[PDB]
Amino acid sequence: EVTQRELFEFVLNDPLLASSLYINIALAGLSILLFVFMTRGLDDPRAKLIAVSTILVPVVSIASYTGLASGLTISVLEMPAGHFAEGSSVMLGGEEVDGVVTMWGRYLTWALSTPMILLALGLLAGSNATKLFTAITFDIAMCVTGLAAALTTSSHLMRWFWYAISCACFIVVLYILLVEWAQDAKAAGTADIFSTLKLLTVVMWLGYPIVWALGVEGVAVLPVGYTSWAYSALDIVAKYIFAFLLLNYLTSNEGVVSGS
Amino acid sequence: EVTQRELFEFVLNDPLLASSLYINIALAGLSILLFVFMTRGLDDPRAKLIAVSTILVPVVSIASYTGLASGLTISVLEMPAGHFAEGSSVMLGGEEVDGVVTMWGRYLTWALSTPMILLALGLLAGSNATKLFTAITFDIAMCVTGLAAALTTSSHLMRWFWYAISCACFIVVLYILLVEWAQDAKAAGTADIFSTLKLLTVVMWLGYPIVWALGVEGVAVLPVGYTSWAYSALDIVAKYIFAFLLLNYLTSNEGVVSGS
Amino acid sequence: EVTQRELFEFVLNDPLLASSLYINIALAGLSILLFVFMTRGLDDPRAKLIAVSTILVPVVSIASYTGLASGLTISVLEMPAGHFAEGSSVMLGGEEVDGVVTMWGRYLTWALSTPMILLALGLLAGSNATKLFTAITFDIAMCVTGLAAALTTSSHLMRWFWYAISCACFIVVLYILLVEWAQDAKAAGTADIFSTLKLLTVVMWLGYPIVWALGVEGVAVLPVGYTSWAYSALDIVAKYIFAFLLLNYLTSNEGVVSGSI
Ligand SMILES: CCCCCCCCCO[C@@H]1O[C@H](CO)[C@@H](O)[C@H](O)[C@H]1O
Ligand SMILES: CCCCCCCCCO[C@@H]1O[C@H](CO)[C@@H](O)[C@H](O)[C@H]1O
Ligand SMILES: CCCCCCCCCO[C@@H]1O[C@H](CO)[C@@H](O)[C@H](O)[C@H]1O
Ligand SMILES: CCCCCCCCCO[C@@H]1O[C@H](CO)[C@@H](O)[C@H](O)[C@H]1O
Ligand SMILES: *C/C=C(C)/C=C/C=C(C)/C=C/C1=C(C)CCCC1(C)C
Ligand SMILES: *C/C=C(C)/C=C/C=C(C)/C=C/C1=C(C)CCCC1(C)C
Ligand SMILES: *C/C=C(C)/C=C/C=C(C)/C=C/C1=C(C)CCCC1(C)C
Repeated sequence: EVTQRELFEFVLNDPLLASSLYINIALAGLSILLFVFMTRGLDDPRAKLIAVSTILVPVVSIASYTGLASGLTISVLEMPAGHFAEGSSVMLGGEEVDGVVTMWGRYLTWALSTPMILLALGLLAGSNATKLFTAITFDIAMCVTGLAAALTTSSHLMRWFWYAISCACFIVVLYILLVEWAQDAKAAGTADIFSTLKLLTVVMWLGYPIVWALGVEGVAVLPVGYTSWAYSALDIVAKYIFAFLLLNYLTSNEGVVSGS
Repeated sequence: EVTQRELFEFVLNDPLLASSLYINIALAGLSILLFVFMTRGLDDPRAKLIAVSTILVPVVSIASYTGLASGLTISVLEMPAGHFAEGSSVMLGGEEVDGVVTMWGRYLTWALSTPMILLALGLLAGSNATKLFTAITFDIAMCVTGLAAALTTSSHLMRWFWYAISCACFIVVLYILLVEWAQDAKAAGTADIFSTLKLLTVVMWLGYPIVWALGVEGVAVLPVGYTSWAYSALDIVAKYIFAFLLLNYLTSNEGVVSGS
Repeated sequence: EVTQRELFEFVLNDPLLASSLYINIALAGLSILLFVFMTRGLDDPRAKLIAVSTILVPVVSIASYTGLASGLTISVLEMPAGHFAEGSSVMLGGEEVDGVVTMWGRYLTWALSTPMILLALGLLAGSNATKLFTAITFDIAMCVTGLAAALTTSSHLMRWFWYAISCACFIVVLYILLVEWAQDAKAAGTADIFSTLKLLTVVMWLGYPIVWALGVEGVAVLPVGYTSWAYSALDIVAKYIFAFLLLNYLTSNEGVVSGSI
């Protein structure tokens, strides 16, 4: 029975963990201010939709990272027989506790933020509703199944079956980004900025399942602290700079996206 | 350790607490039967959409209040060091239990009912998709971060940080109600009814973050039973009477709200 | 003190229970491959929306059934006084545990998939946004209040009160399916197929609250393993075959539903 307080103190006293988390909370807040200021000029409703959708990314990120830092969305789980992190221990409170400190809260960051990124990119590319619906539903399925994998402690094999379903959903999102929206952006007159954001999104997103497989959730070659910093670095690019690049464009081309 | 039945019994056997819960269950139930009856004559689809979104308010309310009354959405939390309610006891059942009875279920009632209130009001004001999206998203963020605040026990200051984040989201919603949709109602031809509903909402909505701060979750000047009734009083106005007013107007201005 | 592993193992070792779960994981997966293959030639965006909504049904189902088989969305609950399943035991890990193995994960399978079934049927019927919004919101309310009913252990009466609220939400869905969309399909040119799929849906959907009342969650004439197969059988028809029938039509009549999103 680990308390939220003990997990909160655990993040603290842990150099890599505390920094990877609190640094994103600060970068998330600064992004919001920068983005709100960068977009005060917008007037086109559609251009503003792309703007707000994008601003929600760091908004979800600051709130979600606070969920982790606070200890609210953190748990200690025991990995099943065969798992490379099975048998691990953690010092919480005044005793050694079996298990791994699991930052499941990240999956909430992803479930709520990724759809916004997709909504922004889809609108930017001039996507019809079918593709937006397809990309977003499967993106959500990808995040939720990823969370289920991280939460499964009954069977090592089951954790990886979850991982495989999540990857299949990932592929659907990738196909829309790489093939469908790439084409739609041409008709939208945003093919250039879309290619840039598209490349950045694909490379960064491909990084998450890699970190998962290598971190404590996977084969654990990366300690709980390094797994967290890997994710945090990826978020900075996939979220904060991605958002800046998109907004930097929008604010100079409000006329191009001003449609229906 | 505390069972659901023990919380269910705690609510009963306590006139204040129970009355603030079972009364809203009955009032909600009656409001549904009344709202459905009231709108049975509607024929326009857009008008019908506003009525259903409004009818969902008391639907979500009766379900959520049942969640609280049954003990399903209630928990016992120990406040952090420095919290005005630290070191409290409850006596769940017949044993003295440390902590405070936390009715976190109210937040779900809010995260699900407020978007419906906003959707109805936005449509009534002739709002475009951009503003509805902005209003609803930040509103949900408001409710979720508010829930996170109540559920945080690791730090006293963390709770207020959540509270601060939620207030920021609250201001975004308020701005759209007061400034944005105020102008939209004009062109939509519902400027006069929106005024009454706008005021009512902004005044009633301001009561929640105030009650929070004064109740057990906040500085704790109001006992658990008084906070409950404070919220229930607010729910009765911001939901039932507010919904009756909106519906009464809608049924009288179906033609106007339909557009063409 | 019941762990996810103990529940995972309880399912395994229980022939009825393991089969009701793993068979659907397999049929859901085969359904997805079959459905993606069937709809490969679609081009119209409205036709494709109907296809994706339908395909999402077995996608949700495979994930959620894995949730159940893994033990992630299963818990042990003790029924309230007067409940026909009160005082039951389950034997987990090694000792006897009071309560009933509660597969609440099924409600998540429902709350996420039923909306897709409705979206697909609504579009097939040429429904306007109002009825679609009304059908989907009350359907979700139906699934959520149902989950609350199963999760309620404090009062036997409260359990059935949640059940009644859920039924009322169900009546809204049924009304839209039987009265509203039945007429819209005529104007959409999809009466024949819609009426068929609507009827198949209504009959199967009616099966769920009946199983709930007869199963371990209700009067318990059906033990845990049997209530599970009752639900798994309903799912096979209401999801996999229903979706297969709907896609069979879609892929031979793209032009009829082509219209515009
Ligand atoms: C309109 C829906 C409102 C639901 C009202 C439910 C109230 C039922 C209370 O029942 C009683 O609860 C006590 C405490 O658990 C038991 O000791 C007692 O034996 C049982 O009879
Ligand atoms: C389609 C989804 C595929 C998942 C199939 C899950 C079945 C794997 C069961 O594994 C076995 O479970 C036993 C009891 O827990 C262990 O004693 C044993 O060592 C382990 O190997
Ligand atoms: C068409 C659906 C009909 C639903 C009928 C539900 C009735 C369930 C009543 O339960 C009983 O209520 C008593 C008084 O509250 C408790 O003392 C007792 O312990 C409890 O078991
Ligand atoms: C649609 C399905 C119909 C729901 C039927 C549920 C009613 C359950 C009745 O149970 C009985 O209630 C008595 C109190 O009233 C208890 O004294 C008795 O021990 C208990 O067995
Ligand atoms: C702000 C967060 C972003 C952009 C997150 C992106 C996350 C993914 C692309 C995650 C994908 C995963 C899989 C495909 C497999 C299983 C594990 C996950 C959840 C890490
Ligand atoms: C039916 C329910 C209604 C109209 C609820 C409204 C709720 C609010 C305006 C809540 C606001 C809050 C904050 C601004 C700060 C933190 C705590 C909350 C959640 C009480
Ligand atoms: C894929 C799943 C399907 C088609 C599920 C359908 C479920 C229902 C129609 C459930 C209805 C219920 C009630 C009306 C009352 C309370 C209990 C439920 C949840 C079983």
